[PDB]
Amino acid sequence: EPYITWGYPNLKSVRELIYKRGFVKHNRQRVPITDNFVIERKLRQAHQIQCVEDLVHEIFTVGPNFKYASNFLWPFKLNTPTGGWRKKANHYVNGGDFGNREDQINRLLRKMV
Amino acid sequence: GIDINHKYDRKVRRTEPKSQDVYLRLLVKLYRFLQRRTNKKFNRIILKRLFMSKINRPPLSLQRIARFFKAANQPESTIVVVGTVTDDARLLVVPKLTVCALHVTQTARERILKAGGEVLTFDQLALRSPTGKNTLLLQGRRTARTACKHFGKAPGVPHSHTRPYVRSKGRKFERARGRRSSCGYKK
Amino acid sequence: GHVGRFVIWTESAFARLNDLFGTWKKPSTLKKGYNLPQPKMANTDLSRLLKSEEIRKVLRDPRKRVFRSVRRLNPLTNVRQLIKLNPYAEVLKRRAALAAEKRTVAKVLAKAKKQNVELAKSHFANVATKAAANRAKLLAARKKKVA
Amino acid sequence: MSNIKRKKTRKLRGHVSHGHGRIGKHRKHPGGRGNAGGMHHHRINFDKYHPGYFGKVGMRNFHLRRQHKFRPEINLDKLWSLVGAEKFAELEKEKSTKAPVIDLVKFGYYKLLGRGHLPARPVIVKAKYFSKKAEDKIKKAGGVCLLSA
Amino acid sequence: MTIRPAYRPKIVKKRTKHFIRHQSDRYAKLSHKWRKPKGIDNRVRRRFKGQYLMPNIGYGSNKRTRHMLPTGFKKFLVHNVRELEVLLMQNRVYCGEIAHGVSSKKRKEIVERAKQLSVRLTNPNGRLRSQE
Amino acid sequence: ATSSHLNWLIIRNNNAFLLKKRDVKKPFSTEPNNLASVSSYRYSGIVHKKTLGVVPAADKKGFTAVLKKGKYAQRPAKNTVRVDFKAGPRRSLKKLKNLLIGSKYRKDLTQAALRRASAVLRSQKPAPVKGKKA
RNA sequence: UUGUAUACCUAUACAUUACCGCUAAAGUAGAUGAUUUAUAUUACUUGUGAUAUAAAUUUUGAAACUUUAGUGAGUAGGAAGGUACAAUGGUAUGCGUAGAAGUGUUUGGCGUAAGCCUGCAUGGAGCUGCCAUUGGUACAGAUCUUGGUGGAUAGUAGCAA
RNA sequence: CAUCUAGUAGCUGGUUCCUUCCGAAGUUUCCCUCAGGAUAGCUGGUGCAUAUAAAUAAUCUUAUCUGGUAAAG
RNA sequence: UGAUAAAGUGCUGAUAGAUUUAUAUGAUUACAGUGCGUUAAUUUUUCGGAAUUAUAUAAUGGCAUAAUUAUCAUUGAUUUUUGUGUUUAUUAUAUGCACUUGUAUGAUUAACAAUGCGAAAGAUUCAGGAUACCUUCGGGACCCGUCUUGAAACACGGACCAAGGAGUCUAACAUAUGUGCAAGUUAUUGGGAUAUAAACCUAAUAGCGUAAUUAACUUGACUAAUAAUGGGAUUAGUUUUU
RNA sequence: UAGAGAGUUAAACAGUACGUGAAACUGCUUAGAGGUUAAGCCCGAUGAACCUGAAUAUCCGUUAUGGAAAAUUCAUCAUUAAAAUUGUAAUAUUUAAAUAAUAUUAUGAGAAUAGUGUGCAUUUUUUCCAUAUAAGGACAUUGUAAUCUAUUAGCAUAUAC
Repeated sequence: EPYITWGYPNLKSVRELIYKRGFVKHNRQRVPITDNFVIERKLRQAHQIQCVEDLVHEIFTVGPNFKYASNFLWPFKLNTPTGGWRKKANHYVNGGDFGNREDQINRLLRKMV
Repeated sequence: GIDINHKYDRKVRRTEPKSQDVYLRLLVKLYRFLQRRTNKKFNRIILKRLFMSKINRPPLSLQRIARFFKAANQPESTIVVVGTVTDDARLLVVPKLTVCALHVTQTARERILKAGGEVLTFDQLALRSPTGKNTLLLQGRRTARTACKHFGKAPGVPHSHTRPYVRSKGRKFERARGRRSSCGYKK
Repeated sequence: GHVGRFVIWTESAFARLNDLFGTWKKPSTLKKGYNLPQPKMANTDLSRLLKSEEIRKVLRDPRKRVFRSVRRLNPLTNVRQLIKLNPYAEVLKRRAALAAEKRTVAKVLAKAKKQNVELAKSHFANVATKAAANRAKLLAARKKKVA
Repeated sequence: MSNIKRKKTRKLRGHVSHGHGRIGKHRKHPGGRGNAGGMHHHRINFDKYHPGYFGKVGMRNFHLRRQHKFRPEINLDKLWSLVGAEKFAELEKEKSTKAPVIDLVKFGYYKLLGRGHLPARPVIVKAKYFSKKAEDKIKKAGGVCLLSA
Repeated sequence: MTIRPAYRPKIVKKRTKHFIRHQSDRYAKLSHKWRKPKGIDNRVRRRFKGQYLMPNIGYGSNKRTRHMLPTGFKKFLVHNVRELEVLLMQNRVYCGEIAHGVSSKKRKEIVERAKQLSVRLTNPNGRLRSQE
Repeated sequence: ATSSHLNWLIIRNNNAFLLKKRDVKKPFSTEPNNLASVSSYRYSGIVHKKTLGVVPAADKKGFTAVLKKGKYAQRPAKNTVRVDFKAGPRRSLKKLKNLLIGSKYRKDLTQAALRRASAVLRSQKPAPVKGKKA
């Protein structure tokens, strides 16, 4: 908990992180997106994911191939917020940062995406 | 900051022989072409075993090659030894065999040839079987080395049986306290 | 330690190389027990071997296009990378921009009821043309009920 | 004759300690000299790795003579390689024309042991000493062992 | 001038200065040429601020323009006239520099033969004797 | 012993013509039939008979007198003239670089020889061109 | 001082990008009329294919080129590659009284770096690149060794029984 | 005085080129052992066996067993 | 009224950067756009103009039920697989031929314009340069080697220079890698043959290995002429083989 | 003693610290500066000095024209004499049957080399120069304008709750 913040993403935050920041893992290498063939060539024979909005679907509405839809991604190497942080070593509910922000993870992803 | 890249991040295989023999590296030139362009794991075993040392390519007998060749439904295959093929004088009748080896021994050459079958090199094999069809891929027993019996010694356990390093043989040479229950203990 | 010295034989020094070193069938006469060393490669021409139609008929393909293929474009300030990754972005991006162009006309009409000048081309081409292209959808209710 | 270019004296130039630490760096003999002291501070090193060091298991042969326990031995395992190369199978026509009179004291061998898996042909072996199983598998194929020096 | 390389690149040098051995200013027995400091407390080696920098390999030159002279070319030592003719086919990528111990008598053939083959030399008009 | 791929590995790091030159990692070799002096594999001395050598002149400063391929019909044990067969185009620049791309109906070393010939003709061009410089 | 508010400033951290390395993965080796590409004749499908005639690129130190990703603290210590010195065996149809080794230097450079090449000045007879094999092989320290030198100091040291 | 004698030293001191990569230990047992070893651990090197699941292995959830410290008395 | 959320919502003004030797050994690939294109109505500013409606097929919504599946609470509401019309909306496919200074240039940075001519020998213009310095200024900045838990230390050494100066040789073993031969192997004590302390040839031995165990005396590794340890398990490969 | 001038010498920077002549350490010259951790140092600039590198022909084209020269196998071809290549055939050799490879012969098509000639340029072939389109275009250094990545700030066209 004290090394982490989390919360509950919008649909807009699912899209903007996969559109702008979404990279993907191709035989242990990190491959950007740039087209639908990077998603389709690895998740269409087994799973049924060919588009980007496929990958946005079974992550947002947590579908039966969520295990693959989110381990396909690389970890989202986010920027730093604009305006920065609040304290980083108090809880969100104390005076702000770590732990569950819970709907205010959206406002913070606008700064980082 | 990120985590955390000790080992064996750098893998410790071989990617080349350690060997300045030109006839051996011409076979590496074939078999990188053969492995890359026919993706058979036959040709990747031949390539990876062509890199190896003198240990890890142990010899193989003329009697162990005649006796792996009682593989059923295989009357016409080739014996592939990335290694040497030694003569066995405990084998009284050599069968009719097709042998591909790096070194076939000289007296193993005549007993294969007077039978008579084939000694081939690994480029007479690349033409006959570019994908390793009709092949018996055989190696020698690695840990038949004497050096392997000395790995490794620390008495207390009834597994041990692991061969101490000792200059001569006989009593007076490491046979009393720890070997013998009337001298200290048995190990 | 280097091979290739220019060597001149005589003929009775060339007759004796089959006695000193052996032959490829028999052993030597003068080096008792010596056989000639066997190579690891008999054919040894990698140029003939790589042609070679025993080898060449089993190989895969050189499949040839090389994939340099890098830059990640941003599909939130691009549109030609957003309409490539997600078609149906185009559909609603048009469907809202066409409705946004229709909200404009209802505003500049309802404002200009205090001026109501034209009806021609200058500040009312993007207004009064589409205000009278609702006669072009008078047809769609009238002439399309013949089916 | 050895390299030094590959030795590590040539890579430790010039780092201060030469492989050996700041702390307990190379001194002359900090455990003693040689195999001492095997029962005290090198006890563990001598058992393990060398058990049976330190004691006495006995019978003192003042003047051993190794020309007494000489006895070069030979299994049944080989035994047919001694007789020449084509008679191996020139007798398996089938035609039992031949038990080969083998004399191992002319081949340098003195005992015939029996590890074997021997073929079904008769032989006439002449060793000095016998294994019991040697003479039980050669009699099982119609052979002898002429007990000769 | 003479035959400039093969649509030349713009050379970016990571730093132009060189590397100076620590405390080599204090002593006239220390050359400036870089020795790595091994000492247990050494503030250069432990990379404290304000000190003289150490050569790591982030300083290494672009691989395109490594060993390129300012004039575009890599360098090729020339020792006699037949060695210059090796540059008949490399004059879009190489200079030529006459070896310091080539005499004035023989440097005259080399600067002659390198206008024909169009080799750009790095030291023309050296060891002349610009007289007859 | 017969192959060129064997022959090269016996020479690829020490021969009389290898020129290691201190920094740009391996471009040079000085054997008389190279066409692009590099030590590559078969831009090389002996290839056993596709050793193509474009040279001047013989009559300097005439033309590109090409030492050609020496091919099969002597052994390739070499000359007192026996193995080498030496034909030399002249008259132009455009009508002898076409009668050297035409003497080589087979294409691999051609364009190293069409650049070594086009640079020998340039190398004796200053006897007509680049005049008195007033 | 206590409780808050916005707005800024600030790392070698984080993001993107350029470049170095290291790591890990992948590609490429028909040269004989081999592969393409642009035209120019015919079988024909409408169109493509084939023969023919019109220009090039490619003998990738197969230890080489090409492609993509990540990554980077370090004493003791280990390991790879690289660089200085001297030799021996080969080698460069090497260099040199038309000036070798050495030294000097705001000559110009190259190399991440050890170091290297170069001009000029002095110098006067020898020396260097490559492949191998080497060795009495690289110095700042050791109250190191030998030699030379500086301050202190031209002296309030002093040369006064 | 010269030699044996370059006597020995678990002790002090010094130990000579660059870059790249990986990266410790002050603990175990035993020793006339406590300024020191040998030993195991930690380190590196070198491989090897398995690359156009249902192999397993490591912090949580579940199931179960264990525990006598905080608290309680 | 405000707050939260969403829609390339849209617009504006900036900053920094722009690999790319498109073959010193693989198509400039496909997409998309612009230029001549049977019509016929319906409008439009009236200009080479411009808009609309009319063509099939495939969907998808909104609506009206009829089924069906299954659940917060059930007066009902939500939901899965459907069905068909009622219907009213929206997307997709049906753009061939030739041409052109319209995307990924398959890490794109590419254009218009100004300055300045690389003079026969030698100027000049623009940009750059801790060359060894000097000048100027702001930030940084303790003295190294060492033993140490910790050194700038009021710990020790070092005034300065040049030359010299410290992990070797050997015996024995081990592992590893190289190489040769391989039930072997190694001539190296000698002897020959000569060409020169080398190189060459070679007898008979011997070492190590191929057989061990036991204090010693004894004894000594199964009927594989055909079972790699016999058997089992885990098993890469093999015209295997279905 | 010596200094200065001569003189010998290839040279006395070779005259008995007699080859070379380094560093430490400084006398003199020359050039800036000086109360600013004691100096020295690092980074980024700076004044002065010095130094280094840098256009090879068009837009929306390695142009139409027009001129000039010369090979005299080429000129397009035809003809001849050779020298090899490639691909057939055959014989002797290895590896005895084919297979391969090596010589020694022959064969064909296509090229290339030197010789002659509707022709020497018969309108072509080689080899040079002024003449159009949008410019001195190319080069470097700038300014501009647009694109793409990463990023900063600012406005407000509507919907939902």
